Amino acid sequence: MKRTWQPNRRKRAKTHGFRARMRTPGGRKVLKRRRQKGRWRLTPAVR
Amino acid sequence: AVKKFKPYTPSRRFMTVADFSEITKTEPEKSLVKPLKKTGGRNNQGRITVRFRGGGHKRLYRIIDFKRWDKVGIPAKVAAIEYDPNRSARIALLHYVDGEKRYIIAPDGLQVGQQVVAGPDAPIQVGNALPLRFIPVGTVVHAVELEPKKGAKLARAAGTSAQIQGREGDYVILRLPSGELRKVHGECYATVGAVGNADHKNIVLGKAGRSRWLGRRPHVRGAAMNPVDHPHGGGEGRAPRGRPPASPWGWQTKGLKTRKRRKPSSRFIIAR
RNA sequence: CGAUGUCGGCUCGUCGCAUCCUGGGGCUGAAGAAGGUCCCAAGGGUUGGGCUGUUCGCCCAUUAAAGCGGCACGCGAGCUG
RNA sequence: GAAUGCCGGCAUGAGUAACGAUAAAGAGGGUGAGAAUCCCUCUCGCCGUAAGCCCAAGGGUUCCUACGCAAUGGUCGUCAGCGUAGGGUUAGGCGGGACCUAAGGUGAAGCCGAAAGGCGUAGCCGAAGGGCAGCCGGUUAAUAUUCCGGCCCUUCCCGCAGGUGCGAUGGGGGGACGCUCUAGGCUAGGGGGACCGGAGCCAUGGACGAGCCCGGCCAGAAGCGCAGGGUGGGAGGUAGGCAAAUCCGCCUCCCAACAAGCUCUGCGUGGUGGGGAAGCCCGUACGGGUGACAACCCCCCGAAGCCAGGGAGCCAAGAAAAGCCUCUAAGCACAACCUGCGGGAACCCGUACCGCAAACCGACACAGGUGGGCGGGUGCAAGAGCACUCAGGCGCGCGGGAGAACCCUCGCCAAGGAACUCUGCAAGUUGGCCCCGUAACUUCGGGAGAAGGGGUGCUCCCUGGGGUGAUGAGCCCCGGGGAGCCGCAGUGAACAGGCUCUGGCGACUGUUUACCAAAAACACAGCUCUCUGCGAACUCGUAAGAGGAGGUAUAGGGAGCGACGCUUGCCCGGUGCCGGAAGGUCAAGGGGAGGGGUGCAAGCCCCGAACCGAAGCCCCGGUGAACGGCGGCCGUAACUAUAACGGUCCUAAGGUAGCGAAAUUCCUUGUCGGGUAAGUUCCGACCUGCACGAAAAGCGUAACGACCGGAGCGCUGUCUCGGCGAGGG
RNA sequence: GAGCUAGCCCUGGCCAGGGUGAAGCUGGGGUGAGACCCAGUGGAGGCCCGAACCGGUGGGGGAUGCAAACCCCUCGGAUGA
RNA sequence: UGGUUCGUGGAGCCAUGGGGGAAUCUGGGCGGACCACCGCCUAAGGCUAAGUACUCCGGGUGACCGAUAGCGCACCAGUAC
RNA sequence: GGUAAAAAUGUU
RNA sequence: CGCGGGGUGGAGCAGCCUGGUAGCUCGUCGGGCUCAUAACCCGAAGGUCGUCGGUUCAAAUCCGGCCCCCGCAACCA
RNA sequence: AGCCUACGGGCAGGCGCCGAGGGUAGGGCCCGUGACUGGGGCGAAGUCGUAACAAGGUAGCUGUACCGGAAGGUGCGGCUGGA
RNA sequence: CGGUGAAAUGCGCAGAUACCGGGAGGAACGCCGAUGGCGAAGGCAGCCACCUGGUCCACCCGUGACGCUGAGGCGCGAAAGCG
Ligand SMILES: [Mg+2]
Ligand SMILES: [Mg+2]
Ligand SMILES: [Mg+2]
Ligand SMILES: [Mg+2]
Ligand SMILES: [Mg+2]
Ligand SMILES: [Mg+2]
Ligand SMILES: [Mg+2]
Ligand SMILES: [Mg+2]
Ligand SMILES: [Mg+2]
Ligand SMILES: [Mg+2]
Ligand SMILES: [Mg+2]
Ligand SMILES: [Mg+2]
Ligand SMILES: [Mg+2]
Ligand SMILES: [Mg+2]
Ligand SMILES: [Mg+2]
Ligand SMILES: [Mg+2]
Ligand SMILES: [Mg+2]
Ligand SMILES: [Mg+2]
Ligand SMILES: [Mg+2]
Ligand SMILES: [Mg+2]
Ligand SMILES: [Mg+2]
Ligand SMILES: [Mg+2]
Ligand SMILES: [Mg+2]
Ligand SMILES: [Mg+2]
Ligand SMILES: [Mg+2]
Ligand SMILES: [Mg+2]
Ligand SMILES: [Mg+2]
Ligand SMILES: [Mg+2]
Ligand SMILES: [Mg+2]
Ligand SMILES: [Mg+2]
Ligand SMILES: [Mg+2]
Ligand SMILES: [Mg+2]
Ligand SMILES: [Mg+2]
Ligand SMILES: [Mg+2]
Ligand SMILES: [Mg+2]
Ligand SMILES: [Mg+2]
Ligand SMILES: [Mg+2]
Ligand SMILES: [Mg+2]
Ligand SMILES: [Mg+2]
Ligand SMILES: [Mg+2]
Ligand SMILES: [Mg+2]
Ligand SMILES: [Mg+2]
Ligand SMILES: [Mg+2]
Ligand SMILES: [Mg+2]
Ligand SMILES: [Mg+2]
Ligand SMILES: [Mg+2]
Ligand SMILES: [Mg+2]
Ligand SMILES: [Mg+2]
Ligand SMILES: [Mg+2]
Ligand SMILES: [Mg+2]
Ligand SMILES: [Mg+2]
Ligand SMILES: [Mg+2]
Ligand SMILES: [Mg+2]
Ligand SMILES: [Mg+2]
Ligand SMILES: [Mg+2]
Ligand SMILES: [Mg+2]
Ligand SMILES: [Mg+2]
Ligand SMILES: [Mg+2]
Ligand SMILES: [Mg+2]
Ligand SMILES: [Mg+2]
Ligand SMILES: [Mg+2]
Ligand SMILES: [Mg+2]
Ligand SMILES: [Mg+2]
Ligand SMILES: [Mg+2]
Ligand SMILES: [Mg+2]
Ligand SMILES: [Mg+2]
Ligand SMILES: [Mg+2]
Ligand SMILES: [Mg+2]
Ligand SMILES: [Mg+2]
Ligand SMILES: [Mg+2]
Ligand SMILES: [Mg+2]
Ligand SMILES: [Mg+2]
Ligand SMILES: [Mg+2]
Ligand SMILES: [Mg+2]
Ligand SMILES: [Mg+2]
Ligand SMILES: [Mg+2]
Ligand SMILES: [Mg+2]
Ligand SMILES: [Mg+2]
Ligand SMILES: [Mg+2]
Ligand SMILES: [Mg+2]
Ligand SMILES: [Mg+2]
Ligand SMILES: [Mg+2]
Ligand SMILES: [Mg+2]
Ligand SMILES: [Mg+2]
Ligand SMILES: [Mg+2]
Ligand SMILES: [Mg+2]
Ligand SMILES: [Mg+2]
Ligand SMILES: [Mg+2]
Ligand SMILES: [Mg+2]
Ligand SMILES: [Mg+2]
Ligand SMILES: [Mg+2]
Ligand SMILES: [Mg+2]
Ligand SMILES: [Mg+2]
Ligand SMILES: [Mg+2]
Ligand SMILES: [Mg+2]
Ligand SMILES: [Mg+2]
Ligand SMILES: [Mg+2]
Ligand SMILES: [Mg+2]
Ligand SMILES: [Mg+2]
Ligand SMILES: [Mg+2]
Ligand SMILES: [Mg+2]
Ligand SMILES: [Mg+2]
Ligand SMILES: [Mg+2]
Ligand SMILES: [Mg+2]
Ligand SMILES: [Mg+2]
Ligand SMILES: [Mg+2]
Ligand SMILES: [Mg+2]
Ligand SMILES: [Mg+2]
Ligand SMILES: [Mg+2]
Ligand SMILES: [Mg+2]
Ligand SMILES: [Mg+2]
Ligand SMILES: [Mg+2]
Ligand SMILES: [Mg+2]
Ligand SMILES: [Mg+2]
Ligand SMILES: [Mg+2]
Ligand SMILES: [Mg+2]
Ligand SMILES: [Mg+2]
Ligand SMILES: [Mg+2]
Ligand SMILES: [Mg+2]
Ligand SMILES: [Mg+2]
Ligand SMILES: [Mg+2]
Ligand SMILES: [Mg+2]
Ligand SMILES: [Mg+2]
Ligand SMILES: [Mg+2]
Ligand SMILES: [Mg+2]
Ligand SMILES: [Mg+2]
Ligand SMILES: [Mg+2]
Ligand SMILES: [Mg+2]
Ligand SMILES: [Mg+2]
Ligand SMILES: [Mg+2]
Ligand SMILES: [Mg+2]
Ligand SMILES: [Mg+2]
Ligand SMILES: [Mg+2]
Ligand SMILES: [Mg+2]
Ligand SMILES: [Mg+2]
Ligand SMILES: [Mg+2]
Ligand SMILES: [Mg+2]
Ligand SMILES: [Mg+2]
Ligand SMILES: [Mg+2]
Ligand SMILES: [Mg+2]
Ligand SMILES: [Mg+2]
Ligand SMILES: [Mg+2]
Ligand SMILES: [Mg+2]
Ligand SMILES: [Mg+2]
Ligand SMILES: [Mg+2]
Ligand SMILES: [Mg+2]
Ligand SMILES: [Mg+2]
Ligand SMILES: [Mg+2]
Ligand SMILES: [Mg+2]
Ligand SMILES: [Mg+2]
Ligand SMILES: [Mg+2]
Ligand SMILES: [Mg+2]
Ligand SMILES: [Mg+2]
Ligand SMILES: [Mg+2]
Ligand SMILES: [Mg+2]
Ligand SMILES: [Mg+2]
Ligand SMILES: [Mg+2]
Ligand SMILES: [Mg+2]
Ligand SMILES: [Mg+2]
Ligand SMILES: [Mg+2]
Ligand SMILES: [Mg+2]
Ligand SMILES: [Mg+2]
Ligand SMILES: [Mg+2]
Ligand SMILES: [Mg+2]
Ligand SMILES: [Mg+2]
Ligand SMILES: [Mg+2]
Ligand SMILES: [Mg+2]
Ligand SMILES: [Mg+2]
Ligand SMILES: [Mg+2]
Ligand SMILES: [Mg+2]
Ligand SMILES: [Mg+2]
Ligand SMILES: [Mg+2]
Ligand SMILES: [Mg+2]
Ligand SMILES: [Mg+2]
Ligand SMILES: [Mg+2]
Ligand SMILES: [Mg+2]
Ligand SMILES: [Mg+2]
Ligand SMILES: [Mg+2]
Ligand SMILES: [Mg+2]
Ligand SMILES: [Mg+2]
Ligand SMILES: [Mg+2]
Ligand SMILES: [Mg+2]
Ligand SMILES: [Mg+2]
Ligand SMILES: [Mg+2]
Ligand SMILES: [Mg+2]
Ligand SMILES: [Mg+2]
Ligand SMILES: [Mg+2]
Ligand SMILES: [Mg+2]
Ligand SMILES: [Mg+2]
Ligand SMILES: [Mg+2]
Ligand SMILES: [Mg+2]
Ligand SMILES: [Mg+2]
Ligand SMILES: [Mg+2]
Ligand SMILES: [Mg+2]
Ligand SMILES: [Mg+2]
Ligand SMILES: [Mg+2]
Ligand SMILES: [Mg+2]
Ligand SMILES: [Mg+2]
Ligand SMILES: [Mg+2]
Ligand SMILES: [Mg+2]
Ligand SMILES: [Mg+2]
Ligand SMILES: [Mg+2]
Ligand SMILES: [Mg+2]
Ligand SMILES: [Mg+2]
Ligand SMILES: [Mg+2]
Ligand SMILES: [Mg+2]
Ligand SMILES: [Mg+2]
Ligand SMILES: [Mg+2]
Ligand SMILES: [Mg+2]
Ligand SMILES: [Mg+2]
Ligand SMILES: [Mg+2]
Ligand SMILES: [Mg+2]
Ligand SMILES: [Mg+2]
Ligand SMILES: [Mg+2]
Ligand SMILES: [Mg+2]
Ligand SMILES: [Mg+2]
Ligand SMILES: [Mg+2]
Repeated sequence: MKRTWQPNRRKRAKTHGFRARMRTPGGRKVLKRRRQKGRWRLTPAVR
Repeated sequence: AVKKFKPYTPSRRFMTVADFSEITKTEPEKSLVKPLKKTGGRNNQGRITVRFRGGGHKRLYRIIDFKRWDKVGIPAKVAAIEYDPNRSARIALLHYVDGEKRYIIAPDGLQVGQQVVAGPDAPIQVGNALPLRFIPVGTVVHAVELEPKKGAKLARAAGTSAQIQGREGDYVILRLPSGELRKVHGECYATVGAVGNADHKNIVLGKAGRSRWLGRRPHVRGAAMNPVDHPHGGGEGRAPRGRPPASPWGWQTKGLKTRKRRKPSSRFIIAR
């Protein structure tokens, strides 16, 4: 049947994108934890 | 002059449609100070507040002159009687001699091609607006303002009407459609006559879908729920309320009054 | 109880005898036929339906007879549910 | 040495199950170290409202070519969506952006919040919506509405030429709209042809024949032509469209009333440009030439698409802003704008490829899921159905043998027909169209496809309407009658209701436990109670704010009951709610009688009784479609039996109507009656209702149901009771 | 975290083909005028049959599956909630 | 009401949200209710090094480890997945 | 006259 | 078998807790009223308090044991 | 494919329509019967009450509606077969 | 206070009945008024206006036998009752 992952570039970049993280104080702490950990990708890779 | 249907399918033997003969030949609308975009929405910023709203047909908001002191002394010609989906009552297109076009909420007996005027002068003929201090005692009236210069806020559903019972100082006493006797200030305008489309009470929606056409989603009884959701819920089959009857939020719903007791408007109210 | 799946049916049986019938026998208030009761005997046989989930039971039509029980109230790594 | 311990390695099951739809394979010839699996050719099979083409999303090199087979491929592999390398995506006109707005997001002003932050008018963002200028062919191994060819357009900017008061984000018009059914005329698409153009072919008994086979097109400015959509023209007067208007609006007499006329599309026709089969010959995986100077014509069917903003009907009353036209404001009238021509300028992103799938979502080359358009022909009444088949694409990436049990998926059967069984579960029967014919009941619609029947193919003759053609031929759609022919059988294959009688529940269509429950549960129109006079009640939120509602008692919220019909009895004692400016009680506070602690005292500090003190509670009333409740023991009548009647006790009042062994009845398989040969089920009754009962409704009710129970007819491998055959294991 | 699912808001799209023939118009009849009755026209409907589409009733298969909900036959809705 | 050892305790002191509401040396706070005596401070404005805490970074040292250990990573690791 | 009220039963 | 309440004149009910004395209504009996009955009026009678025991000076009353009656309970697999 | 006497004929035979009747299916009318149930009538001298006839001790009757063991009671309007 | 043959329930010191003044609301129309009138019956009663029917008289003017009854049908039809 219909599974959970149905991709959308529009949905992925507006929900998990960098600018959506920097709006909220919660997403600003998300990137802070990812800078500190050493992640190569702070955000999901969207093209 | 309610339309009946034959029982050619079920839910048409009971189904009932209002009569549209008072609607003159004006099925589309006027514009530019006439329908705005109407925002459909069942809910506030976010969560649902009035449960069981949604769906329904798309509507455009016919913007109505509720404050008819704008054109005191300026007469009008009744050009049309139209359908308003936003209201139980009908609406009347007026062309002014001044040149404007507005809708007044259409009273009963108002015919097309009739002079109608607002103001203190304003003879007592159906559709004319006056202050309450100038209208004779005993005449039925509608579109009544509550406080002066604030807009018509009383007796504007279909077939409703308010009646003047007396005067007392700067205030007059109105018998509302609720039967409440209320002191309303004399400078409040009010349009004489009943509202009409009085057959709106006698409609039968016939089927479940006709309520969905009006935006009325189905209403779930609390007794058909679980006790997380409602006080009446729960119980192995069909409990009989188990408690004094209450809302989903706990407040009782059989007789419990909830008017704010210390309201400053209470010293203008005489009856129920 | 870090699992022994429970009634009833179906399929498949096997065993016990304190035997329903068939076989042999004593007594009879056994004339004969047909019974009663008891002893020997398990070699084989022990029907088809209506009702009910039923085991059982009660009916219908028969029959030489329509036997009782055990095997985790036999049998769900065989089935039904 | 153990922790169903952790990590890693290797055994066992085991050469066992499996190798992923039962659409299907066989041969020849190449290549090669190595071929069932790669290439080619012939034959066979499968899809064909797709298993074929074109888009969108997603995927991101998978595209093309060259060299290759370690691993990936459920086998092999010389192949590949795989490894190395190289090549490939060309735009003023397609899509998106230098255009607009919707929901929603954001948000100068402003309001709010311990902080973080939450709202919020204008604005801005926001798109498959509005707006907007390219059609047909040809080329590459791989791109084209992008490059090339022909024809045609759109913006700007600079020039001269001719017109006009020009002129804004401001005013107005327009943009601009539903659902359903539809008229006229075209187009797309399709069919036929004695006509036109063709390489060729007479096979096996016959045929040189209006023979067979193949093909008879596409785009195309201005200009006409045919359909069609939009719209009145003046004159004044004018307070409104938040400044101004000659515009719009509103009045008023004049002329039109029509599309006459202006425009604006669509479709033909059009200068000219392009394509062009079968078959044959070849050298490639893929194409190329000839056929051809190709012909390029006539009929008929015809849309759900076009003319579009068409028409009619209906209620549930059917987006916004910009572009566009017009109007005037500052300002400007050497400017500026409109029209025509000329030259110049025309940027950013995407363009490969897969795309109902081996490239997307499912860990897989997974029998799953995935939005829009084209989707041909013939026959079956119709059709996107069903069978076959064009174009096109495939034979599903293990095969070969055998012909056991057993399993799956099928086929058939003697005699019996439900004896099977929880149950006719399953499988059969019936099945489409036409024509007869059709019950109780009923809300007069229905029930109804009731039930039960008959006809159905083919040839010949005669004959009635239409549509396109001119009133005719032809081509097409519908009919009627008569005479015959063949077979076991004529919707001869495939697609295609078994029916009736009777109860239970729910009125009905609908909704639900995604993944064991689709129901009698939920919902539902409808009925009643109750709250709510508007800054409403209620809801979310600390607030602001917002929903309700841009609503106003015919409205909104809450609760129950659930169409409809006839009805919904008694109890306010207790609980709840409603109504009572008395009284009792009652907290902070007021009040100070009186007392205490210290001081040499003025004083300073503690407690502190009367009394005045709200809601709430107590008290008095009311209220059942508010929470709820609706009796016990005795005796009695011309035979028993029973008790209309009575006595007594208790309660706040003591179950009325209507139903009743019921979805409710323990004893119980109650007892009669019916169906049966036989009936713990079913139906009709009796009432001794353990333990019905009136809006947690009562009793009924036509129609309705993948609900539940009972019966009968038809039919059958369900069974007696099995047997044989098929295919995949 | 609402790219699954539940609801709603904005905006687009889809629903082959057959049946049944409500209102209303037109004409006739009727009346003092009506109601009303016939025809023809008309095409209404949480209408009927049935594909796409949305579902998931009964049975069989499947059960280390093709599949962590599948497949075949059968079945419900299919202009509307 | 909070803070202090202090949980209403005899509950001061220090801060406070609400109500009343002064004084400028004969002024005011405190010394654990309160009063008296004896004493200590001088509130309702602000700044102020040093000694103190920590280790992303550099160095030294180790009765610290030695690729299942030592950081998750000795190896292009916050990577592949 | 337009103008007021009293408690069972009895064989044929 | 469990828990709770009950048995009192002929019928139905009190009185039992807090031992000393048994009351109410209807009925029965006797007498009135009536022609006669019922209704009504005036009198009167009637109870081993289910039994068997023991507590006490003393038991309907308190305690136990049996016999009946009413109500509830009898669950999970 | 038979037989004939006068044969472009007849008989037998064959095909066909109607066809008594039988079969299947569905309606209509009527009769008998049926657990149980309703009310009617006559019966032995039964039980309960007093409705009506006298102002029958609430004038009576009546159509309708509701209620009650039962006659009946009451509401609305009517009647004189009462004052 | 109500109420009756008499009482009782009930209402009332929470300020009733009785009284005055004001306000709302519905239904029925005293006196006239009766053995009266009208109408086909049922039935019709304050007053005003509009719309409308039947009928009586006088004049003897016009038509000129047009008449009477009426199975059905159609319409009206107190009160109670139903939506
Ligand atoms: Mg989305
Ligand atoms: Mg505008
Ligand atoms: Mg918002
Ligand atoms: Mg938000
Ligand atoms: Mg509901
Ligand atoms: Mg539930
Ligand atoms: Mg929840
Ligand atoms: Mg709760
Ligand atoms: Mg229950
Ligand atoms: Mg409950
Ligand atoms: Mg165990
Ligand atoms: Mg253990
Ligand atoms: Mg074990
Ligand atoms: Mg023996
Ligand atoms: Mg023997
Ligand atoms: Mg013997
Ligand atoms: Mg013997
Ligand atoms: Mg003998
Ligand atoms: Mg059975
Ligand atoms: Mg047993
Ligand atoms: Mg045995
Ligand atoms: Mg046992
Ligand atoms: Mg067993
Ligand atoms: Mg099993
Ligand atoms: Mg078993
Ligand atoms: Mg076993
Ligand atoms: Mg075992
Ligand atoms: Mg079961
Ligand atoms: Mg089952
Ligand atoms: Mg170990
Ligand atoms: Mg291991
Ligand atoms: Mg091994
Ligand atoms: Mg082997
Ligand atoms: Mg092998
Ligand atoms: Mg093995
Ligand atoms: Mg094997
Ligand atoms: Mg195998
Ligand atoms: Mg495979
Ligand atoms: Mg395969
Ligand atoms: Mg070779
Ligand atoms: Mg095929
Ligand atoms: Mg896209
Ligand atoms: Mg893409
Ligand atoms: Mg991928
Ligand atoms: Mg690659
Ligand atoms: Mg190669
Ligand atoms: Mg390889
Ligand atoms: Mg290599
Ligand atoms: Mg391999
Ligand atoms: Mg090779
Ligand atoms: Mg490739
Ligand atoms: Mg490659
Ligand atoms: Mg630019
Ligand atoms: Mg630029
Ligand atoms: Mg844009
Ligand atoms: Mg933009
Ligand atoms: Mg914008
Ligand atoms: Mg906004
Ligand atoms: Mg801030
Ligand atoms: Mg915001
Ligand atoms: Mg767009
Ligand atoms: Mg667009
Ligand atoms: Mg474009
Ligand atoms: Mg390509
Ligand atoms: Mg091209
Ligand atoms: Mg070009
Ligand atoms: Mg101008
Ligand atoms: Mg504008
Ligand atoms: Mg064409
Ligand atoms: Mg054509
Ligand atoms: Mg030719
Ligand atoms: Mg030949
Ligand atoms: Mg052709
Ligand atoms: Mg004009
Ligand atoms: Mg102006
Ligand atoms: Mg015209
Ligand atoms: Mg052309
Ligand atoms: Mg042209
Ligand atoms: Mg060619
Ligand atoms: Mg070729
Ligand atoms: Mg139109
Ligand atoms: Mg607009
Ligand atoms: Mg704008
Ligand atoms: Mg325009
Ligand atoms: Mg491309
Ligand atoms: Mg492409
Ligand atoms: Mg597709
Ligand atoms: Mg998976
Ligand atoms: Mg694989
Ligand atoms: Mg995949
Ligand atoms: Mg993959
Ligand atoms: Mg495969
Ligand atoms: Mg797949
Ligand atoms: Mg799909
Ligand atoms: Mg087609
Ligand atoms: Mg076709
Ligand atoms: Mg066809
Ligand atoms: Mg044919
Ligand atoms: Mg067909
Ligand atoms: Mg199509
Ligand atoms: Mg098909
Ligand atoms: Mg092919
Ligand atoms: Mg055969
Ligand atoms: Mg057979
Ligand atoms: Mg046979
Ligand atoms: Mg048979
Ligand atoms: Mg049977
Ligand atoms: Mg059996
Ligand atoms: Mg059955
Ligand atoms: Mg079946
Ligand atoms: Mg058949
Ligand atoms: Mg029926
Ligand atoms: Mg019919
Ligand atoms: Mg039929
Ligand atoms: Mg039927
Ligand atoms: Mg034939
Ligand atoms: Mg044509
Ligand atoms: Mg013609
Ligand atoms: Mg035949
Ligand atoms: Mg068929
Ligand atoms: Mg049935
Ligand atoms: Mg039943
Ligand atoms: Mg239902
Ligand atoms: Mg489920
Ligand atoms: Mg689950
Ligand atoms: Mg299910
Ligand atoms: Mg269902
Ligand atoms: Mg109802
Ligand atoms: Mg909120
Ligand atoms: Mg709040
Ligand atoms: Mg608001
Ligand atoms: Mg609103
Ligand atoms: Mg309401
Ligand atoms: Mg409501
Ligand atoms: Mg219900
Ligand atoms: Mg009925
Ligand atoms: Mg009370
Ligand atoms: Mg009560
Ligand atoms: Mg109460
Ligand atoms: Mg109260
Ligand atoms: Mg005090
Ligand atoms: Mg005090
Ligand atoms: Mg004080
Ligand atoms: Mg108080
Ligand atoms: Mg009730
Ligand atoms: Mg007796
Ligand atoms: Mg009694
Ligand atoms: Mg009662
Ligand atoms: Mg029974
Ligand atoms: Mg029986
Ligand atoms: Mg029987
Ligand atoms: Mg029964
Ligand atoms: Mg019974
Ligand atoms: Mg019961
Ligand atoms: Mg019940
Ligand atoms: Mg009940
Ligand atoms: Mg109830
Ligand atoms: Mg119900
Ligand atoms: Mg019932
Ligand atoms: Mg019902
Ligand atoms: Mg029914
Ligand atoms: Mg169902
Ligand atoms: Mg349904
Ligand atoms: Mg049977
Ligand atoms: Mg079989
Ligand atoms: Mg076999
Ligand atoms: Mg086989
Ligand atoms: Mg969603
Ligand atoms: Mg489609
Ligand atoms: Mg249709
Ligand atoms: Mg018609
Ligand atoms: Mg239709
Ligand atoms: Mg339908
Ligand atoms: Mg249906
Ligand atoms: Mg259907
Ligand atoms: Mg789906
Ligand atoms: Mg579902
Ligand atoms: Mg299924
Ligand atoms: Mg299954
Ligand atoms: Mg499928
Ligand atoms: Mg069906
Ligand atoms: Mg503290
Ligand atoms: Mg403290
Ligand atoms: Mg403490
Ligand atoms: Mg303290
Ligand atoms: Mg303070
Ligand atoms: Mg201080
Ligand atoms: Mg202090
Ligand atoms: Mg101190
Ligand atoms: Mg101190
Ligand atoms: Mg001290
Ligand atoms: Mg100090
Ligand atoms: Mg200082
Ligand atoms: Mg420090
Ligand atoms: Mg370091
Ligand atoms: Mg490590
Ligand atoms: Mg090592
Ligand atoms: Mg590690
Ligand atoms: Mg008597
Ligand atoms: Mg007693
Ligand atoms: Mg007693
Ligand atoms: Mg006596
Ligand atoms: Mg006496
Ligand atoms: Mg349990
Ligand atoms: Mg339990
Ligand atoms: Mg249980
Ligand atoms: Mg002759
Ligand atoms: Mg009487
Ligand atoms: Mg009497
Ligand atoms: Mg009387
Ligand atoms: Mg009464
Ligand atoms: Mg009377
Ligand atoms: Mg008199
Ligand atoms: Mg004369
Ligand atoms: Mg009447
Ligand atoms: Mg009446
Ligand atoms: Mg009424």
